[PDB]
Amino acid sequence: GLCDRFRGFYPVVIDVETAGFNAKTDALLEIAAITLKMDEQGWLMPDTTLHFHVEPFVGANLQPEALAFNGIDPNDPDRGAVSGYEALHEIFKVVRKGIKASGCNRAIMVAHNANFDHSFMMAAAERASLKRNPFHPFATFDTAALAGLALGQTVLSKACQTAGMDFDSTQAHSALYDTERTAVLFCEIVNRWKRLGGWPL
Amino acid sequence: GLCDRFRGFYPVVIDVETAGFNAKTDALLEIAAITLKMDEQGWLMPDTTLHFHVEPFVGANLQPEALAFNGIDPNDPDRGAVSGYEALHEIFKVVRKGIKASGCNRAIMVAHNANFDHSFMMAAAERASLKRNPFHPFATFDTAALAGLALGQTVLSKACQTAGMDFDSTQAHSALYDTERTAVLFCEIVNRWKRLGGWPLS
Ligand SMILES: [Co+2]
Ligand SMILES: [Co+2]
Ligand SMILES: [Mg+2]
Ligand SMILES: [Mg+2]
Ligand SMILES: [Mg+2]
Ligand SMILES: [Mg+2]
Repeated sequence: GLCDRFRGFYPVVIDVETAGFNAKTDALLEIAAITLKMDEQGWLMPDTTLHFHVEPFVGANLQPEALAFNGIDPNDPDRGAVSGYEALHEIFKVVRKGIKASGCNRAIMVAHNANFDHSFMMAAAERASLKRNPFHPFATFDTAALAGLALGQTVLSKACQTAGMDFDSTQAHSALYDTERTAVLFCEIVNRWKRLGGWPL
Repeated sequence: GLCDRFRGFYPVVIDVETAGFNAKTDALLEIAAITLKMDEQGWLMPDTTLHFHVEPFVGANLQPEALAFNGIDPNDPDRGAVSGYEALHEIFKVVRKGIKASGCNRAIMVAHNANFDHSFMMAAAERASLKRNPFHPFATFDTAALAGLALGQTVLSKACQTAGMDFDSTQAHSALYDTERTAVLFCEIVNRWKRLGGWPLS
């Protein structure tokens, strides 16, 4: 059902934390993923949540400004960080399952300013030499653009507030929280479209 | 209220043709830009159209498979190609005009699988060392995502047909034609949201 809605695409919400803006050279530090489901009523809602702290890859650059921004101490002994390979492999495992079960044929990343998270995910996958990536190699569902249309807002915090959702700046910029808000935001935009009779055609 | 609609963003539709998928190493070959306007009743439609054939930058890589796809012959001196600098500077001049004329703050690129065209534009701007870029450095309005939501389709041709638009595959893959269809597609998605009472919010 989730797969008739988006021509076979299985939407998965993704947020990453990084040690910079350069996907090829800057450390991936954290990643959360939230799969979605469609109920009998045809409404969209979050399904499964995965979250991993990621160890900076060997040779990775780290910008203090980024660390200052996300508050991540890449040296905290009990971060419980895993390898980029480990995080993506575990996420890909869940995504692949959710795909076959719903009739989808490929995953698509839902993310806020999606090019960012997509570039980092693809770079991490490259690093680890992962051959089986369930995510579309270039297409994404950018919630910034989607909110621009739906809410006249492109900033995540502002978009959520405008959508009637709660948003907590003190929790903001953490992978789990941002992913969850982005997931709720995406479901709301889709549900609102259906609500107003935009869907089905 | 064009810049009331998108928190100050001035949406400009862009399509590029290239000699490959690598924005840093593959030649930019063509670029077309379509600005938008809003009428007094709040409806969105295309405004100004610009189009440039672009000369492959010095050292640029050319993928035959790309040239096979877009039918571009980078060697035909009849093509009338200009430098990447020339194309962007001319486009930027028109965009910069439109912004400070509608109370806008910045331009935002509208494009189909926008990350692609945005990467190529930014790469071209950087090679030419352009210092005044009116386009937002990372935000875009991807019509693939927007059509996914509005039409349940992510492929340009399919999204257009589903939207009720005419689409002609024999004209597809030309910068001018693709940009125009993309502009019409984007306007229709925005206008349809308004028609359905999705906008304004109150
Ligand atoms: Co990594
Ligand atoms: Co160039
Ligand atoms: Mg983020
Ligand atoms: Mg964050
Ligand atoms: Mg294109
Ligand atoms: Mg084209």
